[PDB]
Amino acid sequence: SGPVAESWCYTQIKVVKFSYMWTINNFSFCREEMGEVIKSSTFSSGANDKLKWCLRVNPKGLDEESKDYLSLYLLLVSCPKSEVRAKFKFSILNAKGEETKAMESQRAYRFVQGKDWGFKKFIRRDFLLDEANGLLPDDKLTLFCEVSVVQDSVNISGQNTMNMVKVPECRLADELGGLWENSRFTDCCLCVAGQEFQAHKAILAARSPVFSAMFEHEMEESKKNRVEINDVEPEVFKEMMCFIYTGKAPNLDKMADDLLAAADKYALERLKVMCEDALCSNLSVENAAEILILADLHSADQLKTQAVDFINYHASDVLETSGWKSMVVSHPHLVAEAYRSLASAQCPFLGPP
Amino acid sequence: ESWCYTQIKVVKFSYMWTINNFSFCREEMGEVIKSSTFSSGANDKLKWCLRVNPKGLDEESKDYLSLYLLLVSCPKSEVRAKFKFSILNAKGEETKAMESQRAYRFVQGKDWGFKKFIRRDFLLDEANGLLPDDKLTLFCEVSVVQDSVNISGQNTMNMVKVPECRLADELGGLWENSRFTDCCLCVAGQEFQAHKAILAARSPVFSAMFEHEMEESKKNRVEINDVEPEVFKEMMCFIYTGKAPNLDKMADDLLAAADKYALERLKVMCEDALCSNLSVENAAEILILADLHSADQLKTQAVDFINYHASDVLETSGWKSMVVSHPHLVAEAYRSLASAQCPFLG
Repeated sequence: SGPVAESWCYTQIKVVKFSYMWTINNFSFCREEMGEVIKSSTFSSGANDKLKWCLRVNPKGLDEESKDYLSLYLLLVSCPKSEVRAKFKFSILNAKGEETKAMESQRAYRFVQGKDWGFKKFIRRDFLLDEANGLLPDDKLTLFCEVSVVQDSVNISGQNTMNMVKVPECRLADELGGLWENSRFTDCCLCVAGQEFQAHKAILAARSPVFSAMFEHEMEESKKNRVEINDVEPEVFKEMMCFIYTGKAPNLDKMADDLLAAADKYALERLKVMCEDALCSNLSVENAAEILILADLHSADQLKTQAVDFINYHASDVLETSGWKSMVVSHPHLVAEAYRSLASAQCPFLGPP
Repeated sequence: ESWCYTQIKVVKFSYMWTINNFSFCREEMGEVIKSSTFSSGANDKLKWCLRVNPKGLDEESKDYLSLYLLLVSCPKSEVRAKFKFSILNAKGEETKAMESQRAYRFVQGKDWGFKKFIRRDFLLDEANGLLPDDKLTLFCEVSVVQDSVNISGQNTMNMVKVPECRLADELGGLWENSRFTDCCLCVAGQEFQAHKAILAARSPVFSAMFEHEMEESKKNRVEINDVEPEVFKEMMCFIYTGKAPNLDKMADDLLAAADKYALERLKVMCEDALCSNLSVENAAEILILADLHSADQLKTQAVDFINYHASDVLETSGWKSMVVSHPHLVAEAYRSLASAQCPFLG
């Protein structure tokens, strides 16, 4: 009925979920017979670094039980002494990046120092070595795993009192937003592209250091009315004014480039981050060069980071586009950071090739 | 999410060496064979040597010919190398020749290989076509595969921070800094300076007085006397920031100040503060305050409280003064006691 129910509780057995990728070259050329140990890098959750795990796979399964079967084991490197009760599931990733053979453990298994659980007889050697399945491109076996570590109980309690009265929500942005559109009690003109806008100092000085420096430097005594702005056009300046007065950006998508450039010009940090987030969702193969150029010109740190990530991931289809061919001639330094980014992350020294 | 990948790169190299007069060398010198040593690998640091015995070194191996991979010195103490020697098809022979299926760990100062390669009589028989020009060329590519450690990569994205809006705190700081002030608000002699536009946007009473043409005089010389200093400071803070931190201790006078200037949100917020502070001693006082300032919600809540705690409230002095000073408040209490309840037996 949703009657508030006076007191409430919001218990949460939080479970952190992450994965770990492993791919071995020339799987058929290893032949680790009868428990010969091959180790992998110590991998943690990624959300901070508290406990470390590492896999351990035996292509020729140890012991007479898994003599003709692959033995796959998961080992704990370090963790707090708490008898960690966590889930593990293992599956083989195909060439097309789709999970195929899902083997899930039925419980959260207990882990301590030196302990290593795993689904023994994971896959038949006869079926594993069968290349007809197509899961070994270039004789490479890829391991896909999902794990569900749990911290075992953190709960919430109370209160949500009656609250007989009904206070209205804060109307600061809404009512102060109407100040711009009605343009009441404003004093100083603001001309862009021959189009005049009327805005007053205090809000601008509060929400943009650039105008704070510009207005105070002797112009307000004499030249308060007319101010010279021509780097931007009116249909983006309207959104800039609306955001400054109100703190919201409704028409953000249609002007994510010019608005970002203007925010860079006027040092609107939050508006810059909103524009970066909105434009970065528009990332595509065809428009990579332009967004890299825009980020580099306007010093959009997060935008340039995600853009170099995207181009490092999808360079196979971007270079043929004319954007790269113009950017090389116009921006050789951009080519420099592109090569630096691509040549260290994913094909650093021919591993992987 | 780590890109571990356990790169298992193997070091291999090409090699050339020809054996001359292999047919009758056994008659020439015999069994103990010594060949030239060669260096390869990382800048020729690794030492290797390959030679072919025409007959068994010991009595047992006299039957099968020995192709032993002598290794005086090894690259590393731990070398789990599955050595796979091969030939570049001088004739057609790539099966039935002994290829290592399981090797042994190579350690410094130790040599390992295989001593059985092919039958002596069968090899010497020219009918099998295993005598290309009475010479065999070796291409010994040693496949050391112990190097496995390592590479990695985090591969995290995390999207964007998207910092929250700070309009409230920004305008609060603007109030504290008092920059580009347009009008001066004078209270009890003490003078405050605040901006016209924000006041008019938030509080209609301030807005109206800056619109009736009284502009040449009342911009800088507005008199605000019916309010105290602290109440006006708190109300100015609410006007600018949108928060009322010091509200809970000063409810009644702040409600009066809000009532004068029509700030609805602060009015209802003070009503919330007062409503959950009711006591039987001052329920009459709270009801009088709510009715005087046209605060409907607190008025109704205090009336319901006094109805529920009527048996005790009528003994108080506040009610006994309200009955004299405010009769229609008693009329409202009676209405909300009777018309909103009953019948009850009789």
